[PDB]
Amino acid sequence: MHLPNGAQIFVETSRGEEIEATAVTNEKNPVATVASKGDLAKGDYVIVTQSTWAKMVSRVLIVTDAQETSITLAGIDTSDTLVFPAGGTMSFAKITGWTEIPCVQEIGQDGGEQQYYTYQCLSDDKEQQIPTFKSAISLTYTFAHEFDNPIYQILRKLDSSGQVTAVRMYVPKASEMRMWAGILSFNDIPSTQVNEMETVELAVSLKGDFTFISSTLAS
Amino acid sequence: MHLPNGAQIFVETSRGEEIEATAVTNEKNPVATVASKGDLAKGDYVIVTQSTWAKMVSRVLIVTDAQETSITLAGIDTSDTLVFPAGGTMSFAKITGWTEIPCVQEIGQDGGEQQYYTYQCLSDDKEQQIPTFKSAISLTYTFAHEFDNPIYQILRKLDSSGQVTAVRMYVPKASEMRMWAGILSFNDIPSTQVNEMETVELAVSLKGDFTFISSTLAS
Amino acid sequence: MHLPNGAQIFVETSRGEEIEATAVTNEKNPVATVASKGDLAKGDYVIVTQSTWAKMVSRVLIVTDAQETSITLAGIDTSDTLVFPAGGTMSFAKITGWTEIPCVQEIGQDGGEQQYYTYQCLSDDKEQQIPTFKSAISLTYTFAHEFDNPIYQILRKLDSSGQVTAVRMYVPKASEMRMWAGILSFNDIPSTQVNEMETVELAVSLKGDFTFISSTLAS
Amino acid sequence: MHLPNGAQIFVETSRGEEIEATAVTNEKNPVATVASKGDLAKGDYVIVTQSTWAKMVSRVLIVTDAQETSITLAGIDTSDTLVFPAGGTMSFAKITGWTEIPCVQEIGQDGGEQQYYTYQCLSDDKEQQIPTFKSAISLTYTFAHEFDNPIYQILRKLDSSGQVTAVRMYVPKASEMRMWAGILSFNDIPSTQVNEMETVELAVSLKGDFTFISSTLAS
Amino acid sequence: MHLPNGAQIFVETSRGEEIEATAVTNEKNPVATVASKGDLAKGDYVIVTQSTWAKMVSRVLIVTDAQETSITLAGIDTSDTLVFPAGGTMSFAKITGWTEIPCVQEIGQDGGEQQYYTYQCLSDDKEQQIPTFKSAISLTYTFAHEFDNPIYQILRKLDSSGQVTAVRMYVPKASEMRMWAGILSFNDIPSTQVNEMETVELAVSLKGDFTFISSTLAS
Amino acid sequence: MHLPNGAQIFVETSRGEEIEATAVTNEKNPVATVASKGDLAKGDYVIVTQSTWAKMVSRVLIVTDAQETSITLAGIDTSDTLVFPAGGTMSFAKITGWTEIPCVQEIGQDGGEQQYYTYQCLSDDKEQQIPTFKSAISLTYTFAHEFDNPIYQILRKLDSSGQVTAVRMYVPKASEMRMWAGILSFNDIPSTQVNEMETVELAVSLKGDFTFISSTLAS
Amino acid sequence: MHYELSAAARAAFLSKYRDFPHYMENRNFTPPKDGGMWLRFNYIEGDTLYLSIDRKCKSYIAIVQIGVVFPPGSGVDEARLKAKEIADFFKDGKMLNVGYIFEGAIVHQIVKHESGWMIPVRFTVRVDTKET
Amino acid sequence: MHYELSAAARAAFLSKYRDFPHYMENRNFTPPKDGGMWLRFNYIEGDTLYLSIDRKCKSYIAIVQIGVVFPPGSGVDEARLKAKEIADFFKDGKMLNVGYIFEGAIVHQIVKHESGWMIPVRFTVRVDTKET
Amino acid sequence: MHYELSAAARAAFLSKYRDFPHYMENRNFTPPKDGGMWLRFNYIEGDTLYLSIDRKCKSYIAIVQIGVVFPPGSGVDEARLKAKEIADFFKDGKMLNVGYIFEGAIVHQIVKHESGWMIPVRFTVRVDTKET
Amino acid sequence: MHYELSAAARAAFLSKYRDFPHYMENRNFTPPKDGGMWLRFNYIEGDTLYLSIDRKCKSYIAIVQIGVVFPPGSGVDEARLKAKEIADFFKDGKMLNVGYIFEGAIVHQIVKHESGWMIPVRFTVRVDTKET
Amino acid sequence: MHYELSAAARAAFLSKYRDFPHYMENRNFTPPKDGGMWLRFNYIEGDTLYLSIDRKCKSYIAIVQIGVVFPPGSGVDEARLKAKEIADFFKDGKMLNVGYIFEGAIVHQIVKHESGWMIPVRFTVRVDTKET
Repeated sequence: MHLPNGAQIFVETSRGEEIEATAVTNEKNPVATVASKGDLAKGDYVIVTQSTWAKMVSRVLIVTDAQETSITLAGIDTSDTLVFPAGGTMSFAKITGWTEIPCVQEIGQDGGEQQYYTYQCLSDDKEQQIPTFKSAISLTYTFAHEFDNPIYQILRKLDSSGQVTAVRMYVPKASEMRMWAGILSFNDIPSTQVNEMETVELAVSLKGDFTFISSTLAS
Repeated sequence: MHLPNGAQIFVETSRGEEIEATAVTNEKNPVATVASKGDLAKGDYVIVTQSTWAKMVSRVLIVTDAQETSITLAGIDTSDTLVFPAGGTMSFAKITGWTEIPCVQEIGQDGGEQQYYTYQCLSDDKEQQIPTFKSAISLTYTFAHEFDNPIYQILRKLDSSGQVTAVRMYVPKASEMRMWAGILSFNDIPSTQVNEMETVELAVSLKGDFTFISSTLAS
Repeated sequence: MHLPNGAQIFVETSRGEEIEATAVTNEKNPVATVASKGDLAKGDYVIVTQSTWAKMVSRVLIVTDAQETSITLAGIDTSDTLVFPAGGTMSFAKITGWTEIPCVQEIGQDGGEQQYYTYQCLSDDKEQQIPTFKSAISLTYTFAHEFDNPIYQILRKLDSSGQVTAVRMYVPKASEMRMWAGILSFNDIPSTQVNEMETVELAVSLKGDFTFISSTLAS
Repeated sequence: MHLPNGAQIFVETSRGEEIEATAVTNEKNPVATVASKGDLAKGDYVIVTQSTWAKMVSRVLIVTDAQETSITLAGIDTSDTLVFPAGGTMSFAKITGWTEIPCVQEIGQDGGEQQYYTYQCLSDDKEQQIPTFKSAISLTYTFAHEFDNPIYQILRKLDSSGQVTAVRMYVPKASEMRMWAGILSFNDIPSTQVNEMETVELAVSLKGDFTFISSTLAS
Repeated sequence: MHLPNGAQIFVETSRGEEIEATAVTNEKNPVATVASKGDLAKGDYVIVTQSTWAKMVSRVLIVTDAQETSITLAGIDTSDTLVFPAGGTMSFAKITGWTEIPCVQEIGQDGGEQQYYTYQCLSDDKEQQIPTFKSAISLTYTFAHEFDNPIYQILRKLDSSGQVTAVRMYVPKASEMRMWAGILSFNDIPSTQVNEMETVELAVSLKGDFTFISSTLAS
Repeated sequence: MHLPNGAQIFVETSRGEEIEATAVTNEKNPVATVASKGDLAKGDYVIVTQSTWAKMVSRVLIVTDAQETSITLAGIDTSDTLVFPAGGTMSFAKITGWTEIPCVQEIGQDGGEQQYYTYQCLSDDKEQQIPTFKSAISLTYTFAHEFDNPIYQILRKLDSSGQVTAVRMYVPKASEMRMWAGILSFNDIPSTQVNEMETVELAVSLKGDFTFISSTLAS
Repeated sequence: MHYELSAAARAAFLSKYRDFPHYMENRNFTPPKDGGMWLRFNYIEGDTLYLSIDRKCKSYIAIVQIGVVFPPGSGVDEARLKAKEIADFFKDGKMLNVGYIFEGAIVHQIVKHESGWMIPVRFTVRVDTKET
Repeated sequence: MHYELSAAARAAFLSKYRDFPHYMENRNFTPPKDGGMWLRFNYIEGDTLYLSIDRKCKSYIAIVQIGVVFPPGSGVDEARLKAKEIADFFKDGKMLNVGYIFEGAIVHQIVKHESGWMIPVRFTVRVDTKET
Repeated sequence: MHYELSAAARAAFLSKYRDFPHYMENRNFTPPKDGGMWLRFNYIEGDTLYLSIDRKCKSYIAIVQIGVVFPPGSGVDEARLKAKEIADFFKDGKMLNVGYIFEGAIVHQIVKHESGWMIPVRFTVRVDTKET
Repeated sequence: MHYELSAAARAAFLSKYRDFPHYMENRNFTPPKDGGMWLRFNYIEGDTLYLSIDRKCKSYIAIVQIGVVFPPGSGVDEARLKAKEIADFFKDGKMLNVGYIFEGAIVHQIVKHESGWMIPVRFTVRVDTKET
Repeated sequence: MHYELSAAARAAFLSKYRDFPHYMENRNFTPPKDGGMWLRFNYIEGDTLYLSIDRKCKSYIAIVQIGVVFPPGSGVDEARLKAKEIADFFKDGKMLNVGYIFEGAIVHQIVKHESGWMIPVRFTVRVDTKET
């Protein structure tokens, strides 16, 4: 029960060395075994690049506990076992830094309308429909245009590469954190009109699922 | 002739063991024979899971009188015998608990526009049509988004399972109470916009028919 | 040149035993021969279920004069002979009662726009078009939702049976009386909104043609 | 350069015996030879039913001079000879009476948009089009509904017959007369609403071309 | 940088005897050799009916200097040589008179939107397009209807003939003066409504190109 | 974060002799070797007509340093080497002069919305989309119509030839400066209405991509 | 036809309330000596609508207002009861001898003055006419 | 062209009611000593419309208002009747010497003053012109 | 059905606040000698809506305003306490014995004076009826 | 609940500007003898919104007005600087102990008087509540 | 950032017209003895716009009004010439040392008073700020 004003946007800029996990258990808060400590620490995000489990791939997780061999990740529930067969191995990297877009004018989205399959049986008369797949979700952002902004080069090279990038969005009023990753696209044609600011647009597709983490737990 | 302000919403959360009924007679207020009384008492709702009577299946009924062998169900009329041939077997369960969604902003729906079959005969010149089946019905709800609320997991697991679930709507001004059951769909994409509340979406399909009973009689 | 304010609407509820007429002549006010008087009296409405003459089938008429053998029907003109060849026998019942809908919010209609057929000839240049059949007529009725209304059972049973029903409309201001028959369609899903009435839907198809008569003559 | 306020509409109701004309010449006011004077007099309209000349079929003309053998028609120009070859025979009737519609609310029309044929040649680049046939013309009229109006049967039988009927319209301000012939179509379902008049729709197609004459010359 | 109010429109009504030309040179202001002077003098418009050069067909030009053998034309530039090959011949007439339409309500036009061709190549990723031909041009005019207007007959017979005609426009504010030619179309069904003037519709297509000259030079 | 008011538009009118560059390296500011400087100097624009590198073709660049043999270009980044294989040769001309369109009213654009490829696999249920190519871009310009403006014939010949032309945009507030090239389209149909100015249309397609350089660097 | 509208409205109201103290237009009337309630009569002219295109079938709309006055310090419930009775008498669809009530029985908010209070009741009558 | 229209309308009204006491534009007139009804004459100027794009064909609109006054305490029926005959006489579509009645026979609401009451009757007239 | 609604509103408010000083319609009331807070009672007549086309089912809306007055120089939080308690007692959905509260517990801005301040609480009541 | 909003606003304002002379609601206050600038606290009440269909989640919106006054002829820049200090303190999104600032720090045009000038600054507080 | 915009506008204006007699806000000033023309300086606060969702980038709009006053009975052409010169100097796109002229050089209607006439000239200045 809150107003979404005051939110902020951040985007992934550089990722560390790939880290391989050999086995992870299933529970409310998953914990996995890692070959080495590496450079992991308290409260730094990770992106999973590929794994045996189909649902968990392309997801942003937050580290909970760190030890020499045990790493604890929260943000995903693994209580169910049939959907999460045992003996799965993880593979993820870490996000070294973050960058923040200048002040953003509006936020828009599209899709999400659930589809239905309509079937009529000759035995009955009333027609009944069943739910089906969901439409794709695309997040588009618009913000002030700047000639010398240093993030423009980052966005251009990210668009050229097409590599999957993590996006962070923080809400102060409700104190949640939204984690998701997708393909980024950028537009560099100014919206030129008369007697108002001119903008450029940025769109983010979706590759995984939204995960929400408490701000205090995150930091 | 009443205003629908002040209505309330409840959703099924847990059901008891399946109870098999051997035979039910046909009249204004049906009564059925049960092997064991079990945990049934006065004023508990039941969902019908499968029965020979095609129109009767996938419905929520309310108990009227309970005995060791006889259970009276009200809300459905079985006066007609051609649509309800005698010697039909009955099988149902009992709903244990309920949960109410936080305050609902708008309620939406679609369908019900009866289609027609239009035929033109060469003998005559005026064109006449015939009524035909009715379109599918879907119910859409809107309510405030909240992360810490518990029913989010219940809604996610109901969507994952796809199992039929009962819904209760209570209207105080008209003293009415509507029963129906269907498939659930939960949307977890907050609608972020400047200077108004952000909400989420819940959709309910339909598998049976609406039943209208007296709230005072039910409880 | 009259207002439709204060109009009232009635629907057929019960019909008497079928009455067969063996001989009827053609004139401004036709008179038919009946085997027995029956319960026919002054100013009681009749519905024709089937007859040799094609046009007047499925029509509502009003009696004018009653005798032990001769019955007078007014509302349709039978002066023409080519459309109404002699040796026609009638078959009609008597509407025993009527019921009226609670207060009706709005009345809408659709169809009736006459179609036209276009022929272009190579001999000339300007194109000319020819009238064709007219689209079907459907009438939709709206009235406030209720739970205890006893007419609901009649409406549902008529919808299930699919029998042709007579519909009557009375306009007090200009003192006419409209008559027609068709098939009924009923919806019992209330239109829930915030801070106004909630209503249900009733629709009537059309099988015959409108007949206009004076209420003073009717009663 | 005038206002069409106060205009009036009249429609043919009955035609006299067929009148045959043996020879007519071509000039600005055609003069024709008729076997007998008949009942023709000064200032009575005629409608042509069929003739050798293709252009002037289904046209309304006004008499200028009447003699025992020579009749004079005004309203159509016959100066040219290639389009109106000599040796043509006329066949027309005389309209006996006229009827006027009750007070008419709104007048509408549709059609007349000139179609074009677009051709592109590889020799050039700019595309040019050529004029072609026009769309058919329809005139729509609306007026207050009345049950006791004696012209309702006349309109019904005219619609049933489909016979081509002459229409006249009088404009007092411009002192002109527009006359034409076409097919009539009538609608008898009132447009019921709240707190305004309910009307019916009368539409007329076209079979010939418009004719304009002076009111002083006519009478 | 001017306002188009106060403009006037004239239309070709009659042309003189056809005049042949033997040879013309190419320059800024063309000069052509003619067999005879004819009736040509200063400041009279000419229309070319057919010529070797494809670009200049159906063009309206103005005479600049007249001699017994040499006629100078202004309005078309012939500096280019590859598009205007040498040894070109002319064939034009002289426009005798002009007529003006009564006071005109609205001036409208459509078409001219240049089309594009989009081709996508597998070697590249961005899509680029190439311009193509332009759509046709049609000009429409609306002016007050009048019974006794004599120019109606001229428009009627010009529409019947379908001959190519010139139209002229004079704008006083900018001292410019437009000339072009095309095919005509007239509509004689007024648009009657309540409490305003009534009009008819005139349309002209485009067969050539616009010519722009100084009005002072013209006269 | 700036206002585009006061911006200016220029279009290329004439180019010089073609100049060939034998080899150019890849870095932040590329440097190329040429046989002779030609007439190049500090801070003048160049257009590249054809080159080995696929994307740099049809681009507007600015020189940074000039020598007898070495030329330095800015506006395109050549930090990457896989997109710029070494040993490439350039071929570019020098724009001699520029023209300024009279004062322009509006500026509009269309396209740029990227397409998506939606794929659904039987293995999963949620649908995901991937980016695809971007739509073509067309710039539309509107400015006051002038009959004696000497830019008109230059625009006409450019449109007729179809030669690719450079377009220059200068924005004072942001100290930015835009460069691009495309095909020009001119519309010479004055949009005449009542009591406001009348304009013509100029449109520019796109074949390269936008380049931004600082105004102080430009001059 | 506008004279007959006022005539019929006066006829109906006067037949209903002959004996009650009442005031009509432009007649010198004095309030009752004891200060009891009295009725006020007014007539308001509405616009006339042109329906057809030939300007022959016309309509006339009129607004009729009845005011109930009462002394200060004597309560309001009897006045509200009287207004309710007036509204009950003036039902919608009632047929006057020359026209009919278009919509009626409306009670507006009380106007208050330091010398006495007044409650207005307003309704409308309509006549559709034909010319030849 | 606005002078001749006013002259013609004034001439028509004056020829109809020459004998009855009346008041014209900007001439000193004293009301009748007895206090009987007398008529008031007024003229209102309307806008002029440019119809075409060449600004040659135009139109002129005028509004005419007439008033009936009556002393207080004499009722309203005589005045309403008089207004009724005035409205009947000034019917729609009548042709004047230079122009014609665009829309006529309107009666508006009564303006009340403690010294005497007034009822207005208003209509409109029109002329169409083309200047070459 | 307008008299009953006012009677019911008066009954409810008065039964809740028998003892505390208050002022009602058209009754000569004097403020308390001490000058402490007292309540004001007002009734505002809203429009009446015709629901159907046959002119038989109707609704009545009314506005009830209660004003809390208090002396100058004594603060405002006591008045705000009284206001919140009034609003809490008059919640939405409460069913009066003739009608029901359409929408309740609205507090508007304080009107300020040099002799004594007043803060209003306004809500609305509704009754729906079917004439048979 | 509406009292808590005013209480929280008073707490924050009074804690920030204890020492500075200021005027509270409905308290007899005398200006400083030297005529130096003093603060004027004021409270404006807005509407209350019913969000849902069960009439259970509500919103309260209030307007808070702070006015600065300064003697004539002493300049205006220092008053502007003080108002900027106030606005910067009352920044957007601040979490009040009961509600929160919907939007703050808006300065409006100066009002001019011949005895002393005044600059108003205005913001709004909001509370969303769920009723159980 | 509103102090600096006013300071910049004042600095530019007085740098251009230091010598010519003028009046500026909230300072007691006497008109010239000989009755010649003099300048007036005014400052009007616009609105403050919140651009982004996070409320970090804002904009401030201000309106500057300069009036030229001249004695009655002395004509208008010299005043018009002076106003034209002022408008020509204060053209669009000029860059101040803090903000910039959004749009300028507008001349409005003459206000007439029997003691002396005035011609206004109005333009607007803008600042776009980003707080980190």
